[PDB]
Amino acid sequence: ALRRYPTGEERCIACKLCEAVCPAQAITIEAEEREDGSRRTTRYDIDMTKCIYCGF
Amino acid sequence: MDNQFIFKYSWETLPKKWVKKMERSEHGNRFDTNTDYLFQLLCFLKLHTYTRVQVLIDICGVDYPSRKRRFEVVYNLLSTRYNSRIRVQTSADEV
Amino acid sequence: TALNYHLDSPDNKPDLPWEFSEANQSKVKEILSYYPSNYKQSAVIPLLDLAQQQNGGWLPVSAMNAVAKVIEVAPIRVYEVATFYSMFNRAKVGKYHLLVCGTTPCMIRGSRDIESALLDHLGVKRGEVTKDGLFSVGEMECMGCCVNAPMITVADYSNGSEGYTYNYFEDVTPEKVVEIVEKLRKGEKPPH
Amino acid sequence: RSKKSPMELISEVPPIKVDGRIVACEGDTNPALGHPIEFICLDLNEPAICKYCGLRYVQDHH
Amino acid sequence: KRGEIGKVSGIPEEHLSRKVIIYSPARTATQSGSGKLGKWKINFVSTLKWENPLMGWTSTGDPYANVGDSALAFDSEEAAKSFAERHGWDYKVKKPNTPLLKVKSYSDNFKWKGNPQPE
Amino acid sequence: PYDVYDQLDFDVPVGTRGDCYDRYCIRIEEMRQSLRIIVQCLNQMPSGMIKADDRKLCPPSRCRMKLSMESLIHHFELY
Amino acid sequence: RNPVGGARVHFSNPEDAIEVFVDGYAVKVPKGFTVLQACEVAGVDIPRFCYHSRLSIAGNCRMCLVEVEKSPKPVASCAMPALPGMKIKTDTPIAKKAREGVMEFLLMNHPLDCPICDQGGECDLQDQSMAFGSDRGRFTEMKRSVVDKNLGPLVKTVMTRCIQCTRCVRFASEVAGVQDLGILGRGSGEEIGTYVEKLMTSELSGNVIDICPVGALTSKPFAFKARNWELKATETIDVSDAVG
Amino acid sequence: EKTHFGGLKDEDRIFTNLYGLHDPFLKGAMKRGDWHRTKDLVLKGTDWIVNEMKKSGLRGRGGAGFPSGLKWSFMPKVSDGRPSYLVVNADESEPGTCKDREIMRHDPHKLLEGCLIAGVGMRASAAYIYIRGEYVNERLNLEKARREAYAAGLLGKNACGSGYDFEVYIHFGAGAYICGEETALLESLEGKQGKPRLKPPFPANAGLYGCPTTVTNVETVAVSPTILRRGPEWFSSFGRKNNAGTKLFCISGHVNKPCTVEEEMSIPLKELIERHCGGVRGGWDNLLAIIPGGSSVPLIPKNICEDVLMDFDALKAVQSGLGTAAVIVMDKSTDVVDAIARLSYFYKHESCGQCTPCREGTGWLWMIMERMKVGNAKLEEIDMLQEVTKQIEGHTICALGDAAAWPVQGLIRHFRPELERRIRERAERELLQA
Ligand SMILES: Cc1cc2nc3c(=O)[nH]c(=O)nc-3n(C[C@H](O)[C@H](O)[C@H](O)COP(=O)(O)O)c2cc1C
Ligand code: SF4
Ligand code: SF4
Ligand code: SF4
Ligand code: SF4
Ligand code: FES
Ligand code: FES
Ligand SMILES: [Zn+2]
Repeated sequence: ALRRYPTGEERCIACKLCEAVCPAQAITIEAEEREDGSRRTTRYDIDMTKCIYCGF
Repeated sequence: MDNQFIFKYSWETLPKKWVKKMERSEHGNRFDTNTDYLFQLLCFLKLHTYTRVQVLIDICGVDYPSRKRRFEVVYNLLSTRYNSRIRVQTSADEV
Repeated sequence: TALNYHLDSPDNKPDLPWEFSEANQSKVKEILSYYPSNYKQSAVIPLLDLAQQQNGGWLPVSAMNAVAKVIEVAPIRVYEVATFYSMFNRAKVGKYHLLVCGTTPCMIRGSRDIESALLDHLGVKRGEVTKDGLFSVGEMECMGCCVNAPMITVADYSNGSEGYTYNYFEDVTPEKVVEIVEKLRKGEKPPH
Repeated sequence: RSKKSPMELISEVPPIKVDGRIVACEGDTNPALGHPIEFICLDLNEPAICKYCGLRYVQDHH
Repeated sequence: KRGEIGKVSGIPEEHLSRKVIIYSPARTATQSGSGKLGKWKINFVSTLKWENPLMGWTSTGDPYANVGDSALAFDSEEAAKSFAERHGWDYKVKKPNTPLLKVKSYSDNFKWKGNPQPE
Repeated sequence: PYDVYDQLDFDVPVGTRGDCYDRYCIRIEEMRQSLRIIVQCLNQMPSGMIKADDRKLCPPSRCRMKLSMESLIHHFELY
Repeated sequence: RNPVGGARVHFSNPEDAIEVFVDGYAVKVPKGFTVLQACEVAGVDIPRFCYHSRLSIAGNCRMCLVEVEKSPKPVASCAMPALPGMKIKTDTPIAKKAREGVMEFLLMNHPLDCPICDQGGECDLQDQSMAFGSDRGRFTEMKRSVVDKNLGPLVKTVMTRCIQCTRCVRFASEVAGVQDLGILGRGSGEEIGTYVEKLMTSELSGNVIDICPVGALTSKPFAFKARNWELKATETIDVSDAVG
Repeated sequence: EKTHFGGLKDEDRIFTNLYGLHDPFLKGAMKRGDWHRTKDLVLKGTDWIVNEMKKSGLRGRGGAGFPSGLKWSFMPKVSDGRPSYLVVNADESEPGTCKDREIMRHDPHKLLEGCLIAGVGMRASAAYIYIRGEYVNERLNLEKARREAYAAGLLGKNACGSGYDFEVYIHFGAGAYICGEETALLESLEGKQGKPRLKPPFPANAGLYGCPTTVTNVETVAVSPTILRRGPEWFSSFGRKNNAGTKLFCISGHVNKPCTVEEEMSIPLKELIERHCGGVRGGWDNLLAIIPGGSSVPLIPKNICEDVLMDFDALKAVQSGLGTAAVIVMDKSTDVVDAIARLSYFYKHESCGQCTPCREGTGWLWMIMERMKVGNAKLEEIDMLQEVTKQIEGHTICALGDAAAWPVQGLIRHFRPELERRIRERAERELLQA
């Protein structure tokens, strides 16, 4: 589950640590600078068939 | 029966030209022979009284695609009554 | 309010023309005639000080470019020099820019008392002029031996480069600072 | 609600007023549950946007 | 070609006719460390990749997509050449560029700048 | 013995005949000894930290990497 | 012992080649070749932040400090000319302590924005911090921050994470040829900008992205597009201009 | 004598009329003996002056102690085209010391002729005087004196009736403490940021404009007019084997009647403070602490301040050297932590932020001082403070980092129980108020 800030902004900053630490290589991330200015994810998907629920 | 005693004994007792090189370290004692005196070395290490290596744990294998002798098979051994480990390895080739 | 960046104001703009003076050309030539002709950049500090005196105590972006043109260097080589030093006021300042005692050799005898009076009585926020530009408050570094604790420094930018003076007053008192500020407002200079 | 995208939903949050020159933003009220602490030097005439949170800070007066 | 090891390696014969490039990867510009240098790699030209039209994933049909990157790192150019000729690959060696150490002392920022001769 | 097993007290069951029944008895006795070792470890449980500190192979505390620079660098370069 | 990166030492004349000892090892270097380059020939790699092989030599950031026996205090290997027969050694505990202290000072005011830094995977500061640097820093007070200026639509700047190594300033002064970037201010709180609202308008002005080690100066079009580790690097040539 | 190195008879002083007794422009200068027999002084070779400096035992004054003759000897003997300049460190930085402003106001021709003597000593070509920007009155007085000297003919082409020529220029800085450093001086005079350059390119090899130059203090060169006319033995037999020259002192602080007259440099602190400048405010009883020299000096407490001299060697042996020789006493009525914290803030204010250990270390020290001043720090913070000071010192480009690490180290080395008491009282208040 991707949680978000109480204000309403999504909490993910496209740091790609999760993509680079995932042993099963399930997570695929694509980032882009919004017209707002901050960095966010435009395509963050997880392959639940590859995922092993290891908590890394 | 420990690392150093076995090192002395196998340095003295072993006939030469068998072990091409040898190491002594806390990680493990090694006896790198020359891929032909392997049966003889293992037979001596199995039957000798002061080195009663009886059980062969596993036969490893490492692929080094940078040396002329590409492969390197590793023989892990264990002496039950002496409670010690010997790791004999060679250098192999693809043909 | 010390900033390292411009955010151009209507008062001072890069495109605003700025020359030294008709009479000041002699001073510029004299000060340039101290160093080898190829090393005309060595006069950046005296030229910046002269421009600051001529303008009124604050050095705008236009005068910086004029000095850079005079010494034939890139304009940023003058911005660097002006920003590095503590005697080049970059924001607008009043005619009689007052000053406060130094920190470590002066405050030993308890000189924090006077600056409270200066900022509180007949005063506005530090670095700000009055309704008209007459006085301002800034930080100042002691000349040396603080044999006399309370010391106020003023700069005479009222008369420009001709009447420019840099005087030091010792034994200042909440009443003495008063009488001196009305004396400066009247026009006659105080003794030191 | 879900009709508003987060980019258009954060913009309507009023900017925070800070008396000082720099304000440290830690995300949530509990420091351990938010983003790493970020010190932002708010000096311009525009609000300073926190790069993690997206929260904006405006300096009223010293 | 001496590609007899290709007959015994068990790899399909269609991949026994690939054209490879032997080269030493250069130091990255963004970082000043030289800890990844001195290593030679075989660069199979696996340039065939497309996009899965459901989730945007990158698909491949070439088994050598990242073999030369992830594994198969050689310590010398001659080792890579011998490996390529043994496995029968049309290797094309590319020489590495090396920085040249030029004399540069600190007391060079301070020169005469010349004498004020009339010009 | 690798971990703290010298401190712990337990017995090693050894069979007499190599038939399947003695292996079953040995496994039962091994379960008994494992229960004994669990009891001993529960009794002799010291306090202190759980992760190592000598080398840098352990993640920094999530309440520490959010206010320290070196800790965040270590977290990044480890994960 | 091959030189680091296989760098080829250039001898103008074999007669002029002084001999120095790095670590129980003699080596021949010609006139000049400051201590850092002598270690470069010897195969020992010295940490560096301000020193660049193509720009000038500046002694700030004090990271390349080494130890010379005939020296009361450690000297900067990036600016100390080679003398015949020194004892330039880096294994001493004093050199390790100096590097650890310098890195602690550098990371004292650095912001915690690694996960959002575009140079996260290839930053020179954190790579050297992991290798040459003590952990568990002691600083806990507020760290200085500076405002993000604007310069060019192709060089995205975040100066709150700038270590003042003046590498970009020296590049703009010497290689670029146009002097629009400079170091302003005095002491802790010196911003490195233009003081005006001009943009970096130079031909090869996009090279400040590569030279600047930390992620203060990064490319704007590539901002937040991908990480270092997920890019396949290939070595081709150019076709736009004739210089190839 | 040797049993006591003290006693000035009022004719053994060098800087006469330092109170503006007589007009120090041309007539007073001529009366006291300035510009007297200067023809033969500059016409008697060049190496004679260097030998005179070497054997007279002159020491570095108003800064790092260094033999002046040896430093002057480093200048090139034969010029390979590059002209030799002579810049005088007229910057009187580090407030609390005024030993140069008074000399400028009352003895301009002294230093002005000392510049010529030093220039002919080292085959110089021109002299640059770098006065502070906040010395406008002193700068105007000095340039007026220089204009009078130009009118007389003592400078310019054919200076003082000799074939050799000379030049003296006036340059004024803009108020930076770092600008007083021997190299940031050259950087600022070149017309750019006043950031010191590295050491191996010594100024004697490549200094101002890339030319071989030497930096000398104003009062170090102002004793050169009186080293030849009055001979070397007139002062060299006043002090120690290498410590002689009648160094000026500017006493200040919590002591009544702060005198500024010059004395023998081997004077005990007790005698100097109870003979010339009356006595310590409240007497010798309070005597919390004293700093021998300027504000860039390690602290010395009551225990070891007595029965030691103002000599470079012995003071260095008391791990507290002599700087500009202007002491500041500390009485029991003023806390020493606040004064040292203000010193640290002053160092933080003036650091030119070039090299890393000084740039952030001088701010870290200030934050630690602010925390520890009210006892907000813990007991273990003292060792970390020592380690921070050790990290700062020795790794910086110039000596300001050492000058910023020394006072805090001296405080935590001689006043550690005070910090512990503050920490303990803060802790007991914390545990008392719930
Ligand atoms: C940061 C710093 C500031 C200094 N400021 C001065 C100064 O203002 N006046 C001075 O005479 N020496 C100052 N010095 C000492 C200089 O090294 C000295 O002036 C110069 O080396 C000449 O030494 P000399 O008097 O033996 O000829 C300063 C040194 C440092 C490190
Ligand atoms: S990129 Fe992954 S690890 Fe980073 S913030 Fe987003 S979900 Fe978390
Ligand atoms: S510049 Fe380096 S240390 Fe700083 S935030 Fe970016 S990755 Fe981290
Ligand atoms: S912007 Fe980059 S290159 Fe320029 S001083 Fe800062 S870190 Fe160095
Ligand atoms: S130690 Fe401080 S004053 Fe000296 S060069 Fe370094 S930053 Fe500048
Ligand atoms: S000592 Fe008070 S102004 Fe400097
Ligand atoms: S790398 Fe040499 S001092 Fe910075
Ligand atoms: Zn935030």
